[PDB]
Amino acid sequence: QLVRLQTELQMCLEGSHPELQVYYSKIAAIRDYKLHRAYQRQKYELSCINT
Amino acid sequence: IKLCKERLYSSIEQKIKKLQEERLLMDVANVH
Repeated sequence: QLVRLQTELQMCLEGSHPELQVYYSKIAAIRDYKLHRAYQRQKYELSCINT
Repeated sequence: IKLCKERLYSSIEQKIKKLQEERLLMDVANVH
């Protein structure tokens, strides 16, 4: 169990083991969402200044 | 994400240290 646990620990501290890859496709969504909101803000603001 | 990952890893290394003290008591148990 030492072999297995430290193999997973130093195979994970790079970023490849399952647990850290189940929280990374759950936070990239949050960042993508915030960025989409920023873009929509600017889109509405500029098309307001235009008119 | 940095804080969250390394926080959970601090917990899992307190797990590994749990097993450290485990084999401490089994260290004296093999010294027996």
